[PDB]
Amino acid sequence: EFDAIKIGLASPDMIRSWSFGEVKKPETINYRTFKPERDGLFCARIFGPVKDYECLCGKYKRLKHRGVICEKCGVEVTQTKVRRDRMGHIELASPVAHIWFLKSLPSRIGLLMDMPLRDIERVLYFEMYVVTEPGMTDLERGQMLTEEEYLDRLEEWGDEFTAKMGAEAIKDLLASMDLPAEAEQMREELDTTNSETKRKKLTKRLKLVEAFVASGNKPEWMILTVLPVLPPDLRPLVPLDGGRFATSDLNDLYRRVINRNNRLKRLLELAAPDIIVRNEKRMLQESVDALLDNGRRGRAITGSNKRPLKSLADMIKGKQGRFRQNLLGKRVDYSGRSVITVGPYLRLHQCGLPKKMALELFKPFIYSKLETRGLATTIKAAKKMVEREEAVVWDILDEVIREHPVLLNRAPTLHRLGIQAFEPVLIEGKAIQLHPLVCAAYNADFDGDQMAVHVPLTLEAQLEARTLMMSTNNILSPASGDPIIVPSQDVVLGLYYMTREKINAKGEGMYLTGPAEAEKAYRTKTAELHARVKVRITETIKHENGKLTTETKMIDTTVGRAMLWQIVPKGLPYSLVNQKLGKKQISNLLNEAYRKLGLKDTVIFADQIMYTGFAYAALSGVSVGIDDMVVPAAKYTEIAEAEEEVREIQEQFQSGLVTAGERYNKVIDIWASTNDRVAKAMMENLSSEQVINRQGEQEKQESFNSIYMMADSGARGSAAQIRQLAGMRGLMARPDGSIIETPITANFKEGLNVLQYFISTHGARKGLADTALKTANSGYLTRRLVDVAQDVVVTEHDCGTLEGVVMTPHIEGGDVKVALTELALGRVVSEDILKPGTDEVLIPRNTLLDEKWCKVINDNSVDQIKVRSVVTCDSDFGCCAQCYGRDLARGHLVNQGEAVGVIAAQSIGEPGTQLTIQAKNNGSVKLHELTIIDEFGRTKEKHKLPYLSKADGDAVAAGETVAGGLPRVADLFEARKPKEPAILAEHSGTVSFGKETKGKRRLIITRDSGDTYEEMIPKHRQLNVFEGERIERGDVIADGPESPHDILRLRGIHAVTTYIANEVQEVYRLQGVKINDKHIETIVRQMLRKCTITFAGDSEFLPGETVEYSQVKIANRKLVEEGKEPARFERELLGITKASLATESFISAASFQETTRVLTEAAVSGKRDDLRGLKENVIVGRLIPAGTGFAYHQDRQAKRAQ
Amino acid sequence: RTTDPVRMYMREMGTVELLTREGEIDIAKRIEDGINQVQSAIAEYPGTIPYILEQFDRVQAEELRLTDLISGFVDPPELAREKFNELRGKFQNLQLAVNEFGRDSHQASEASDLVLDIFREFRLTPKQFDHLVETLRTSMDRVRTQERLVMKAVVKKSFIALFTGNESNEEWLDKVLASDKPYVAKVREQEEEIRRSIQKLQMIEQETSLSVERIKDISHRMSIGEAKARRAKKEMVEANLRLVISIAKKYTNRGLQFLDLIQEGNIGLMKAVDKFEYRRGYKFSTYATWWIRQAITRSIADQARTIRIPVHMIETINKLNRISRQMLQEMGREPLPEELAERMQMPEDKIRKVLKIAKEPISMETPIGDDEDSHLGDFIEDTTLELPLDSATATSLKAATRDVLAGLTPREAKVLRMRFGIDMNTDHTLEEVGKQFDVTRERIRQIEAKALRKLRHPSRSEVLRSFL
Ligand SMILES: [Mg+2]
Ligand SMILES: [Zn+2]
Ligand SMILES: [Zn+2]
Repeated sequence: EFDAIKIGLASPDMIRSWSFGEVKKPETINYRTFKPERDGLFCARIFGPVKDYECLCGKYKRLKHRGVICEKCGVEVTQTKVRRDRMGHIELASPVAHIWFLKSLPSRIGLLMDMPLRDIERVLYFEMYVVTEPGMTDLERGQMLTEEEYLDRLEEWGDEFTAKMGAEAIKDLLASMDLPAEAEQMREELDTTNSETKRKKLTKRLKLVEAFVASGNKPEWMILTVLPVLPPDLRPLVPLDGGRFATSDLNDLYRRVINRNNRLKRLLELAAPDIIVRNEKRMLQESVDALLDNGRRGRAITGSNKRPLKSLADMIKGKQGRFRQNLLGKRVDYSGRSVITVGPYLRLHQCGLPKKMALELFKPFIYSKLETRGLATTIKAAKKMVEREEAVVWDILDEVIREHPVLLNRAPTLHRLGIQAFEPVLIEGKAIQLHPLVCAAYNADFDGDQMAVHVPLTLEAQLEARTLMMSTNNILSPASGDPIIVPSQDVVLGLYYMTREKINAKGEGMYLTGPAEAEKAYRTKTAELHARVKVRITETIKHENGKLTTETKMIDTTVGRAMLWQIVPKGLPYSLVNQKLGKKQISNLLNEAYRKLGLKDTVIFADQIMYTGFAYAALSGVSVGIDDMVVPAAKYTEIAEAEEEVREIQEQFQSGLVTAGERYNKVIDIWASTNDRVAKAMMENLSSEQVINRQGEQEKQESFNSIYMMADSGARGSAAQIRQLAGMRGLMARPDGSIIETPITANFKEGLNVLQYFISTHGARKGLADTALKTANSGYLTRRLVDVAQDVVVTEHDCGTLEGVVMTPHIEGGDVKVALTELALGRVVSEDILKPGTDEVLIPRNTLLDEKWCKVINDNSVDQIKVRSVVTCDSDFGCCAQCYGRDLARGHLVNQGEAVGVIAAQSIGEPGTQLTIQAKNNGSVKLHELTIIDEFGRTKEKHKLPYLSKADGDAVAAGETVAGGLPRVADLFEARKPKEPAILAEHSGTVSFGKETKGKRRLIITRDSGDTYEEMIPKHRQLNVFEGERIERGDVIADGPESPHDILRLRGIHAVTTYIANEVQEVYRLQGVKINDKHIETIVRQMLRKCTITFAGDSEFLPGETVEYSQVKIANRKLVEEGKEPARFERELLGITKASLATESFISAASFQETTRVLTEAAVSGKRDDLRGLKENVIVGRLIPAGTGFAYHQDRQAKRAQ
Repeated sequence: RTTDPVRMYMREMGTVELLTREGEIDIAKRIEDGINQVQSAIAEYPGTIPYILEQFDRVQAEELRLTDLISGFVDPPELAREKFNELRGKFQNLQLAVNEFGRDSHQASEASDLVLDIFREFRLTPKQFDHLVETLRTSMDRVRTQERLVMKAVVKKSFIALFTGNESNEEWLDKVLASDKPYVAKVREQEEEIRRSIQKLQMIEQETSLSVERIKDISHRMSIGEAKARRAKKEMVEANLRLVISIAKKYTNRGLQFLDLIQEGNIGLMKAVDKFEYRRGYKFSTYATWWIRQAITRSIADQARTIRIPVHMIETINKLNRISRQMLQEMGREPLPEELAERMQMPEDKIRKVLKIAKEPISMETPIGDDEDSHLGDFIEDTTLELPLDSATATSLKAATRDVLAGLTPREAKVLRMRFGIDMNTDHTLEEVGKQFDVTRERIRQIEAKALRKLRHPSRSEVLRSFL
């Protein structure tokens, strides 16, 4: 229907064209008949009838008189919904300035008329005159005259000039402006001005003037002479129970405006002193600004409830505004909500749904099927049949939901796994039954959690749920590619208990034909689950090339391991099961099954694994008791020793040998050491036992303690938890950060007294409050990240570029932080991977690195490679499939139309809550910084070189001595300037000292061309470089944190990308969170989209203009095709917020934040939104240009091009 | 330095000193002097006195209101009849000697002067005062427009020289025609339009019989008088602005803001000065307080409610509140409606009707809940919507009616359809349904009865039965 949206100033003619009449009275309704009053705020003659196809008289009342005007009323006989569309207008007695174009800094009126804002307010507030027409007089336009001064120059000239007051004077000044002549004057001054600040002033004013000239808008339209009036149904006055009425504040504001306007007309008719007219005009201006934006101009008007009235701007802006409460988020039909229980009998694609809830949700479908099969003649018969709850109604409901997927959601929805499609199974009850294996995806536990359910209606939605949203499809984490349906808690405990090993168990040493005989022996009580036996195992290997090789052989194992092998699918080695199985082992099993067998086998294997784990956890009988918290006997003696030597050191302190701070520090150190030793002793005591084998010798065996098993299996609990249960709680902190000298020496088994519990609460309250605030901080960060990268959609397949990023293993000392396989898995190479020391091509170009090629790279010991990356992609809009690589949640190459930006933002934002020289290797030494490389050629040590046993190329042996988390992420993504940034080298030249000016110091640099540049360095700066030294561009002058803008400006795009990626991955890796770096690269690409045009060329671009990058790239391509002067640019780095507010579409920017500023800018400029991104299409109800709708939008630009 | 308009308003009104008694008398004397000059200027008009005389002729015949004719008598129908008879006699004497003895003769001038003196001893109602003002204002404005059109057409010095006596005389036209300057060709061409303009002027001058100088002098005198009176009244109100704000303070927090009350009090005070009298010997504050009070109270009663309550019902509510407070103080509990009805001398039903309609509609942003995010407005239903099941039922009913009527004969189904208005814009009664083929009404009735008779057959009526 429509293809674009414009915005711009509204002329009085346009407002009159919108209006269906003029509101002349503040009347709303009659107090007796409750009917609309004529020429009022709710007039039926202006806005339409109150009843459908009726008029206020009652003479024309049926549909026969549609479209006729009641000659004695004027009410058009039509539908009442026209009262939601028909607008009115008020003819203001005096012009009123628009509040948005006056007080939203920068003031458009202010810099169009090149005079300060306070001057304009003084004129508007009726305090100072302005000369509009100077005539044959020395006065100049815009010069202010006081009242007495005004009479002086009136009596000394007369009618030769004109001086006025108020918004009328501003309108006269703005209407007489000759915009082209002003523009020419600004350009001429711009060329001939030598001050850059003045240049910024003039370029702003010239941009605004040229925007006015090109958009066709006129400046005088910023002053309102006709005020539009909203339709009554959007500002309702409706009755409540008991005769009370509910109204909107817009009614009060409009009534105030109308009353003051009518009083102004009355005062202009009955000739009044100028003071009264001036006061009335002030009131009119104040009322209009309050209606448009309450509280901006001054004190906000309050209603009868003593709270500020909320205006149109408040109704379009804010968290509770129309954009965010009703457009980007809505309440929907065919939805339900219930508490969630656990269904251990369900499959991965099934969810338990209550019968009553499904009956309510699927009511129209039941009606349709009852009508189709003939059990109901009409729809009311079906309604009563459903309400009476017959049996055939239940059969119809069974057949309706037979293959109708349903969407389950849990709030908050941090990532896309928070909503999934399941097949419903009707259960008698009131709670939704959820499969355990999906709980980790929902972050759901059964302590009172509630989930929402939604019913897709059309066939497209059902197939999207079945293909994309089905729980069986989403079993890989899109953030890292690891499985998300890994078992936890009782499944892990059962698989651990079944796979443990015991000495001298019943049936030890027996020979078994296979897993079936092991199960038979277990069921007959011949052998225990932990008996060490020999089993004949037939094992099939599927190789990388697909070869299927089966080998049968005798393996030493346990009974439980064979019974678990009974369910393992063919194609996996037995070594994956011939061990005790913790959480990591089961995760490895699932990963291997996915990598070598596929998806269906993985789902079946996971279901069988969780069945078996639950069954044998139930059969184990694992229980927690007070005797399982064994407290080592060494704890009491060690506490006694620590206390005695505390007494000794306190006595020594009384002798004055050491100070108080030293005593505090060493007491803390001894208490930390005592805690560590007590924890170690408790772990050693708890982790082992002594048994008797078949020979009678005492043997050392792993303990079967319940808490030890829980902690070691990874089901729940860690070493620290056991330490507080059975050892020492340790040192706790005073709530300002300081650590109390005395620690807690009692665990939870023995119990604490009053002060120990008080110190515990000190930290408990802080932890709770920190979680509460950090959740909101992470939510705001993820909102910003979603909005900055919402436009990124895979639009092509190959972008035809040669650029790429060079990747190496990360080294932060003498050990690796991440292997090259982890970083290179799922990417596409840019240039051919040549084998080191050889010219052969091991890996060709444009090939995806899967596990096989990763193992190849690991075998051939490649240190550095280079692959395609999103930021280096040169697609005009979005990115291409090759530059993005593998889709982590799917395992293959990313499909066209994938919203990679939203996935990236969710992946980064989801773990926000979890947030807060001796050589060691044998090899050679290389200098660049110091590098130590093994004989294979992999650089495995990177060390700093402050300004050495071995020189360059000298071999070094082992042991030779050559010699705050989430705020940090937010600051990195906002590109915040450090408080004390490191000063960098602007250009490669020789350093020299300069004149030490008072206050702060100056330095000079001499370039290769002999030009000298002066740098302004503060006094309190540690200066590193020395005079006469040629420092390269980007060298550190003063140490400190590096600003991202500086490294982008001086070093390059790859440098800033690497910096941001490394910092973000460091903060996410300290907490042990796995996030792929392509998401960060997408965010960085969205951070690099603008450019300051330096060399203007001739493509219409002012110097110093912040244009957007791909427009320049396209324009440069056309210019090259024309062989005519191209343009040169410098790329800027903008934070996610600033980049979001700087996007081309004004709808998305308005919906994000700062709606008033964005709307004012767009309206003055006359912007045009073409609806290319996700958010605008979401707001206007159209299909998003991503995923299933992508092709549809493509067809649109197939039509617009033709 | 400030953004509140109230403070700027007080700054502006505080720059003028406060007046005393003698200042009030001086300003009132200036107003009366201006009014007297305006009355004297208008009295020098041949059409003014006849209007007053005929108005008195109608009034004395007991056919018109006496108050509408005059409002008072200046003293330095017992008495009005004699004065108006004297005025009529002097008008007859003046008409006898207006032109027979000569316009420049002393008799006419003396008669006009004494007519002015007689008319100065009159206080006319402002209505016909402004009515006579407007006619001469329109005549002067039309003369100005014609003169400016002539000036624009001709464009000089010759017109200025002959403007005193030959502005509209044909001698100016004859001399222009006689002139032979190089630019007189286009002037002669425009002489046709100038002739039309002066012909239009002849009717005005014969209506006035004053040529050009006399009407100009009258207009100048009237303008001077009105300007002087306006200046005096403006000074007087600028003085009393402080009384306005002092009185308007007492009625705040009644739905209207302070500045609006101040402006309404200002309007009421201007009305007060429009009818102030200083001969009574009473100061201005006493008279002005009543008018400021009435303006403020009327504005509050008319503009302080979303749903307007008439003034009389506002008074009823206020008196009910006062009596309720008195009874509450007297017995110690809220007075029940019967007791208030007995006290207020009205039936109980009227008291209840007053009670229910004294409410002020609530806001839709009232915080409903501990968390301020929720509001009342989001818990309001839309009662005008049609339930989807009802729309589906309507569609099914249309389909079933079509199916039932399709099993009926063409003529007969047409009769039913275009009697009940099915699939057509309007409905038809028996007459136009008859006018199709058979104009007789009774056959249409009988065929419709046959329609219903076959339509209640169980073989073809089961489907429509389920819709009840
Ligand atoms: Mg919970
Ligand atoms: Zn009507
Ligand atoms: Zn690409």
